[PDB]
Amino acid sequence: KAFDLVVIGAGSGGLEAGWNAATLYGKRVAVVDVQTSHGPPFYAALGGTCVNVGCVPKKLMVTGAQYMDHLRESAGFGWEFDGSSVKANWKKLIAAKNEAVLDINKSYEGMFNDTEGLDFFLGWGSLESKNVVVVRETADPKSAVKERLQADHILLATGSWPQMPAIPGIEHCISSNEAFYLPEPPRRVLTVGGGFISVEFAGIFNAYKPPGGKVTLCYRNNLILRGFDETIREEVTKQLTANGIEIMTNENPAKVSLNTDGSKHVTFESGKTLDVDVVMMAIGRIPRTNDLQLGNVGVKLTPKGGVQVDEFSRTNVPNIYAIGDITDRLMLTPVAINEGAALVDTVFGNKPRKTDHTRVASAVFSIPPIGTCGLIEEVAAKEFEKVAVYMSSFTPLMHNISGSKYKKFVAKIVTNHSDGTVLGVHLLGDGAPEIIQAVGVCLRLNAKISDFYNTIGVHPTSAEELCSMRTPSYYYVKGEKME
Amino acid sequence: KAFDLVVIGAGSGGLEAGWNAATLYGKRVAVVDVQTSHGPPFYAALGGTCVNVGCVPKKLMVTGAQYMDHLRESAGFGWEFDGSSVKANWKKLIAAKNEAVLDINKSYEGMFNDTEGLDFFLGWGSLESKNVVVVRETADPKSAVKERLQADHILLATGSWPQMPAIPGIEHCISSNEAFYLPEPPRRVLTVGGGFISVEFAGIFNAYKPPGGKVTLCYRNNLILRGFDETIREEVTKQLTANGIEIMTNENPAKVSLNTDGSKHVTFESGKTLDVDVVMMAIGRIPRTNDLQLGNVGVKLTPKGGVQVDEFSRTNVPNIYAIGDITDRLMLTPVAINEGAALVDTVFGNKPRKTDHTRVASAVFSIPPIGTCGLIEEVAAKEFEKVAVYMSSFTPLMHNISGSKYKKFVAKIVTNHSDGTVLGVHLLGDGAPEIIQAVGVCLRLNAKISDFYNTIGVHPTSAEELCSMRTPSYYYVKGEKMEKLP
Ligand SMILES: Cc1cc2nc3c(=O)[nH]c(=O)nc-3n(C[C@H](O)[C@H](O)[C@H](O)COP(=O)(O)OP(=O)(O)OC[C@H]3O[C@@H](n4cnc5c(N)ncnc54)[C@H](O)[C@@H]3O)c2cc1C
Ligand SMILES: Cc1cc2nc3c(=O)[nH]c(=O)nc-3n(C[C@H](O)[C@H](O)[C@H](O)COP(=O)(O)OP(=O)(O)OC[C@H]3O[C@@H](n4cnc5c(N)ncnc54)[C@H](O)[C@@H]3O)c2cc1C
Ligand SMILES: CC(=O)N1CCN(CCCc2ccccc2)CC1
Ligand SMILES: CC(=O)N1CCN(CCCc2ccccc2)CC1
Ligand SMILES: [Br-]
Ligand SMILES: [Mg+2]
Ligand SMILES: [Mg+2]
Repeated sequence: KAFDLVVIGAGSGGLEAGWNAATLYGKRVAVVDVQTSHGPPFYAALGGTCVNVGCVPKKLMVTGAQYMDHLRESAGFGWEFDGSSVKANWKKLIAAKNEAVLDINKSYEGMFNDTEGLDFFLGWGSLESKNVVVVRETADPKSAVKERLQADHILLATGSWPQMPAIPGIEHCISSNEAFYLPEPPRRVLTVGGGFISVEFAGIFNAYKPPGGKVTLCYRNNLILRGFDETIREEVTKQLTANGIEIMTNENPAKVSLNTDGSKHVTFESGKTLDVDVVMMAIGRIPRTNDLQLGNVGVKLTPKGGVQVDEFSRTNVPNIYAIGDITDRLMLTPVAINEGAALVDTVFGNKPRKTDHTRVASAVFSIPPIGTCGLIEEVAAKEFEKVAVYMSSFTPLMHNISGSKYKKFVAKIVTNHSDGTVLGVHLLGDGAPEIIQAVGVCLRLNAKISDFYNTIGVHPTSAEELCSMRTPSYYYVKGEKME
Repeated sequence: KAFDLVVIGAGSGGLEAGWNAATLYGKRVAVVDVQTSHGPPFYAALGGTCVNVGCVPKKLMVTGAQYMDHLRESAGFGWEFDGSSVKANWKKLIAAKNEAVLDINKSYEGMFNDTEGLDFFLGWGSLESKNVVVVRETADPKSAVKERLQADHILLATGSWPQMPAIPGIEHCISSNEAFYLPEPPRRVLTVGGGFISVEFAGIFNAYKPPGGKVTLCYRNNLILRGFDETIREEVTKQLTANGIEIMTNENPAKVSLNTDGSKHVTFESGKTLDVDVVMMAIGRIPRTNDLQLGNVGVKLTPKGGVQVDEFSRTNVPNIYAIGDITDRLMLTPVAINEGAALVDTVFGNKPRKTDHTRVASAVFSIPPIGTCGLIEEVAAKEFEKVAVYMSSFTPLMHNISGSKYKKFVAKIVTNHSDGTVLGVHLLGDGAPEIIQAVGVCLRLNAKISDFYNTIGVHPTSAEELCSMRTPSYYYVKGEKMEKLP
């Protein structure tokens, strides 16, 4: 069968691309994915990683985990109830999450059924030749052929996959993929990794753990959440700790064996030991290029295994493009979507457009959460002669009453002190992901600190901190910090 | 006894002007207020209306009220407990709020002690002459003079005060002032008014009411929250109704009598009656100009009672300025603060600057809340030939699971369709007040709809809806609503 466009991977970026090419540019579009609904065996499915085993379900589960804080915090505001009657029913959370995800699966299924010139094929897509995608029964390239798709243009949009360290007893560990389907909440869990997935799951497990349970997070480096503002890294560490999570920094699993009762016995490189019910590996995500048989067409890969692309998402092979996590640029759903739209505009619209991967608002749904956009000060300080940092940090008043006095709000604006241009905004605290969105629009408009402090605050909010900072807290001059 | 600046009212506007003048321009400042800490008899005190009986306590009490929804909503996420054991302890809330407010009162007292040339005087400020403020023991111009302050410059910042309709039995009613100090949560309460104060208090009372409780909100016209986006006004109405609040529109109390049990028998203009434990009037606030004896220096007031000011907060009388709610414009703390900051950066910084009263981000801590910045479409439609309305409205997924299906999120962007310039942004839903703040920065920067849609979303958030809207839902063409442009 012959298509203007064949998309391999029905995820965030692949669906934006396929829908746009079919509906905006009237192209005949094929999209391939390995599953029509979420979960084992392949986890991602129609809708992509975000829908099935990422942003959507994780946000629902963090929302669930937040009620542990709300129930406790209610008491400061006079709420009374039987504390000993309180149970976090993980089974109900997972069932609620499963229905929400399946509903999305079903709506995408209906989208394909109802959208003419947009066709879904089930199975494993690989490149036979530069204008032929082959859809097979399994990831094994010797499995039965279901379809052979003639394609003027081919989009690679297969996303990423959890990285598992080749350590002894790796087989006794899970990734985030399995964590979404645990039938029971682990009493003891080790999250391995200092990144958003490890931190976010540490919070989920911490809220739903059965009585006398314990969540441990381990990270090889000295301070979790590299890439984030350093004050926020230190505070999120303190605030996880204050809510009963054990943060093991400078620690990495050397191996895992089973205790006789089937629990996991962890030996760290330091020779510390930890017995847990679950070991969740969240140490990285790698582009999914193995199954694509890219050797058949000579698409250029990085040693990492990403598809190398120009700024327009073009491979070295004419008519073959890649967007989203498979490109290893920024692994966020809205970025994959933006890359997919820009690619289709460029190729089928002759409306040349590239995704700006700078000044991208993002969030960590830690408890409490992070919202960030643009450069951290250390990075700005290497690129700009004079950098100013405006900082406001304090326990919000509601958290003096709630009894969570450890919940320090942090708001930091990083500027080019030579002209006041805002380079980065970094927030930690309730509402941070919601606050930062319109800050993304500010950084696109080259907002200066004067644009923030001359804007009238909304009161009372956490956000108004951003519009109340007149005077730098400190500077970097030629890369050096000056009070 | 001689000051560069004398400020009457140690409130949102007065303290910003006072502090800035002292710390930025090393000026010598007297600030007058009638009370050093919150509550009866005068309610406002050191820190002003917002701190003592406004934004600050209101927000703590709405946060308390929100736990009624969180406790219920938790069940959808698997939280289990004895719902029959749930009690809302209003007495606990009010003690916690009192302690919170007193700490802020004491924190401002510290500010005045620890600041050279910034001094607090206790008592009632009035104007004797163009350059003399007298501080008296009471609001009576005949009470004892505690002080005579000479002033190169005089700032009036005495704020506002609740209006009580002169109906028979108004003495059985309270304002928001008394609501902060009720010893017990009313079982039955009538909030009178369709504005943010009546709406916010209906939410608060609704969460803390004892068993067999009922919150009724009445409003004299057809739809609450005049001046907000119409879609949001209708939606808040539904969402308050869905959470058990009774909205009586086209209704207004004609009188109140005490029943023998101390309850209130409200008779409406329509002839309807209602028994309630509390009648809270929230029909408006009026500038506090009476007690300043403004007739003594001929400071001009408006056809409404607010101190007349130019764009620089200058009265008709040289050396005399007015900021905040006494000017009877936008009654918001950050506007009062902006006016004070501008007035002092102007008069003492020699850096003239005027408050922009357009494109002001504001909120209603309704449950769920409103966040808004700039023009509603009806207003835009009268100023601009072609207005586009971009609208995204849905129950967020978390609220399909929570069981609060009625919590429809609303995001509306109003543009000048001629150039795409965003004229207003109107949000209803959890986090709306937090979302809207950086939208105020966007509007200052003359953001277009294309600046919103070309910005990459933060996922998953409600806020990313603002960056997902590319196509108008409908238009106004020369004042006329229509699906499609000609
Ligand atoms: C736990 C977790 C949480 C996350 N949270 C967030 C968040 O909160 N916000 C955010 O913005 N991002 C988040 N992300 C990242 C986000 O999920 C990804 O950036 C995004 O899904 C990538 O989109 P994409 O189009 O590159 O690929 P994906 O959405 O991953 O889609 C790839 C698809 O290709 C399919 N596939 C793979 N190989 C083949 C093949 N050979 N043939 C056919 N189909 C194939 C897969 O089944 C999958 O559906 C999260 C990720 C994870 C793992
Ligand atoms: C219930 C309620 C909720 C509110 N919620 C919000 C909100 O969430 N967000 C928001 O932005 N705004 C809110 N407001 C409005 C906000 O409180 C005001 O806009 C703000 O306080 C006005 O500041 P100001 O400087 O005009 O005066 P105020 O802050 O009102 O200060 C005036 C002060 O002057 C003193 N005073 C009066 N007369 C004299 C005299 N003769 N001599 C000496 N001292 C005198 C008073 O004691 C008072 O302390 C709310 C108001 C109320 C009533
Ligand atoms: C608890 C705390 O330390 N902070 C929270 C409040 N922050 C608000 C700053 C702006 C503002 C708003 C309204 C009145 C005045 C000023 C300042 C820092
Ligand atoms: C009906 C509903 O629940 N809505 C919330 C999500 N809205 C889309 C937000 C942007 C986005 C993010 C990720 C994939 C695609 C688009 C659309 C409206
Ligand atoms: Br580190
Ligand atoms: Mg179809
Ligand atoms: Mg002093």
